[PDB]
Amino acid sequence: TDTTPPTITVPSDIIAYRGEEFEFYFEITDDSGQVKNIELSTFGKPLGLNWLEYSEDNFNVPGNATSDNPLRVRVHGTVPLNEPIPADKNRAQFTRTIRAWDAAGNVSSNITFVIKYRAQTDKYNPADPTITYVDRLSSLSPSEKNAVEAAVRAANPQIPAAARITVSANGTVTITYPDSSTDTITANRVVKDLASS
Amino acid sequence: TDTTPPTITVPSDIIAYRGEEFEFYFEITDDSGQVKNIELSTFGKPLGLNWLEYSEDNFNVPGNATSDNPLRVRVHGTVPLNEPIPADKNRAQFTRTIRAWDAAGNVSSNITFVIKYRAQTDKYNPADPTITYVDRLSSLSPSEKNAVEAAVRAANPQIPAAARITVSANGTVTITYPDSSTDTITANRVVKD
Ligand SMILES: CC(=O)N[C@@H]1[C@@H](O[C@@H]2O[C@H](CO)[C@H](O)[C@H](O[C@]3(C(=O)O)C[C@H](O)[C@@H](NC(C)=O)[C@H]([C@H](O)[C@H](O)CO)O3)[C@H]2O)[C@@H](O)[C@@H](CO)O[C@@H]1O
Ligand SMILES: [Ca+2]
Ligand SMILES: [Ca+2]
Ligand SMILES: [Ca+2]
Ligand SMILES: [Ca+2]
Ligand SMILES: [Ca+2]
Ligand SMILES: [Ca+2]
Ligand SMILES: [Ca+2]
Repeated sequence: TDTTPPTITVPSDIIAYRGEEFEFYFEITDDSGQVKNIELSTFGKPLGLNWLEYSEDNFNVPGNATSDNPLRVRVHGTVPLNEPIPADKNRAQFTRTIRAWDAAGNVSSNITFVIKYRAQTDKYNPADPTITYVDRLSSLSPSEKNAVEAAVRAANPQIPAAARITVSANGTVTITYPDSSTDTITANRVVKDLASS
Repeated sequence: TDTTPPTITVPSDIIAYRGEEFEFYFEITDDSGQVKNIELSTFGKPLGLNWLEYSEDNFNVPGNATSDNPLRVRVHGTVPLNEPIPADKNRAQFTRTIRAWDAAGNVSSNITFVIKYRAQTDKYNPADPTITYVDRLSSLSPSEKNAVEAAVRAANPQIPAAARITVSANGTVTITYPDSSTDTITANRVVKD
């Protein structure tokens, strides 16, 4: 008889950014070559993460889980935009457990995986814009602020379109990402006096 | 022998907006059918409007100023972006005079014309944007503010590109024109839950 449960390989460094779709894979094998299903939990208790999803495609099919061709389970979702990040941002993670059944009733013992989530500015590092030349450094005109915003946007296509770029009276740039985290560009790297140049 | 000066028609409503080029026409007629030249002044004194210019095309040509085809003098210019606007609008204007003469040298009296000038928001009146649906009416997200600005811009190609559109936490829209005058679009014309 089959008395050996499936073996699960977990990803070692799962990093998610708030408001951005992410994915990772579990790889599962069984000596029988067949895995019936899995369970994601909090050490046997409810998962408690409704934004976490996975496909049951190819579950409980003969030969779906061999050493040569493991069952690859795609887990995906989006950490909510406003998921709380405490003062110590290392605390921004969820430790959860996974186990799997074979077709003979053997279930593996829960093993852990960790979903770390971070603010969007942790992912994005804005390049300085081409300098906008202005008439008064202490008081930008509406067209100068438009130009600055355009310049910052142009120098940073990798930044999400849903991020909002604002410009202060002295040309200080604020980039506010969809999750409301921010990056700043100081005025001296954004604007210069036109006449002096 | 011609002893009668030309007659001049001026526009009744010359309204210029700060920083934006305006144009208008004088129409001049003489009984001879010919007008030689004109003069713009401040009741005979220097005009004092260096940003105003007019064309001298077809001056002093026979037949350039008949009853049926008057001399049409194109005037244009741009009132300074930072021209101070008096609290009383009846003083937000330049009162000036034009005279003209024919080939015999008959000169008209000084005829008054008035260039009124106004802030850019007196011209612009923002159209309604497509409504943007938001999560919290009292606290818009960055993405929702982007959506709002984009909608206001898309609905208003006639507003200067140089105008800056800002969005507050509650979806109130401020449009700041190049001359720093403003319009406001109330939140309830902008966002919905
Ligand atoms: C509630 C309880 O006592 N559960 C224990 C459980 O303890 C968990 O053990 C994990 C390591 O195996 C972590 O130490 C868990 O702490 C964390 C995590 O999930 O990594 C710390 C994070 O900072 C925190 N995240 C936030 C945003 O605060 C999370 C969070 O509180 C929960 O994961 C959300 O539900 O927790 C720690 O809670 C473990 O020891 C098992 C062993 O059987 O026993 C109980 O279930
Ligand atoms: Ca087995
Ligand atoms: Ca950053
Ligand atoms: Ca005459
Ligand atoms: Ca003619
Ligand atoms: Ca207006
Ligand atoms: Ca008006
Ligand atoms: Ca903008």
